Amino acid sequence: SMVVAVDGPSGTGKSSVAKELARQLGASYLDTGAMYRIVTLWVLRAGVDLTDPAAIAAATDQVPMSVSSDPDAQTALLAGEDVSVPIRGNEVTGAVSAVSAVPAVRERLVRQQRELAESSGAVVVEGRDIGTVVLPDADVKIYLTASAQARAQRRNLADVQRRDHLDSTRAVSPLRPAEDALEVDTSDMTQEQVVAHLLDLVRTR
Amino acid sequence: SMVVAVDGPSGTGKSSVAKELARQLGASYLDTGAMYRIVTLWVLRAGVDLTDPAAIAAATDQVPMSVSSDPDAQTALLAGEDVSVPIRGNEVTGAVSAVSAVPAVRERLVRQQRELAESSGAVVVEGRDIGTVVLPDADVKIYLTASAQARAQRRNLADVQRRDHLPLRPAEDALEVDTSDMTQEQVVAHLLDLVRTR
Repeated sequence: SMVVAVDGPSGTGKSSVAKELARQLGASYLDTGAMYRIVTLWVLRAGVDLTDPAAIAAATDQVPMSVSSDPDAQTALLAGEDVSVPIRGNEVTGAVSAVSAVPAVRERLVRQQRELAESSGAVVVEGRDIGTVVLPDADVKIYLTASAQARAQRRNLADVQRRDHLDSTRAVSPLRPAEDALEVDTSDMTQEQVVAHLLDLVRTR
Repeated sequence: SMVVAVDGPSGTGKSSVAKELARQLGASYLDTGAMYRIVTLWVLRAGVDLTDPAAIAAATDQVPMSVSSDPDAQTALLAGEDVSVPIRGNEVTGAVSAVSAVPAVRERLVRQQRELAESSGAVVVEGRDIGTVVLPDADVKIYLTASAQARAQRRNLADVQRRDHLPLRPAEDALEVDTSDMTQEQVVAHLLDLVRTR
């Protein structure tokens, strides 16, 4: 049925907006960022050497991950343990792009996200490369964005502009919107206004 | 005074041995591996992206690290917090080589390890490249080694064979000791004899 991709950089209130959109659409929601983070957690706890992509691959064949498609019940389960809290931690934020860079890690997660998408009917799928790579035949592709200065504001600065330069420059999955994505600049919007706007965009199309 | 370097792979019980060697010599002790692990903790808690070496470099300009040279009182301090327990954790074991591979990071730490070795007098310095890179003019250089099988046996095997395959080899003037069939206290006695005779 109807697939909404929501992509863009972090610190735009992206997740909260995507979930609320889902609810308002009567639809399911999938936090794909959280899946990478669950795998990252499992890798950190296994004490795997992060400079060795082969050890990372080998240690992630059977990641006991379980996530929810309900915007009202988002638990991150790892081996039946609620890891919602640790996966948002600074250590996992540190290690997450190293773990996600591994071709074998992405390949399993891209597959899971796609099965979970079909599995869900009406669904809003949030991430970074949902419109481009994961669900390129999404019906509506939303790209949420804001100035470096507005995201710096919502965070508390110079680290967000470095992560901007790097995410543009990266060799593996650089951040860019899909050719047919609808770019919404949320610098001067509130969250409920961003929701209202995306519902209009979705309802129009 | 007298510098003793103790290098070697992991899983040989090297640390317990160098500490005791230090005690029996009346000497100071420096765990250099811990110093790398303290920096890694800091980087992890700061959430620096481990694939950005320049970010790692800038996040480590002023690491508030303090370690002891007393083999009987090893506490790892990070900004006055005792982190002896976390720096041993798996998260840190996972990230330690990515942080340590950043030249700015090694550069500061090698310098500190040399000043700490300088001001400590008679000292045993544990590491993986002490004899080759950190203290090449060390008086006695020891390199502790053991069969893939012995190291495997201590821990529990597959991840020791890979980590051996994938500076860290003994210095020219390093004395190699294969501990495969020796107990800890025999290793210590052995090293005392090497140190005493030299």
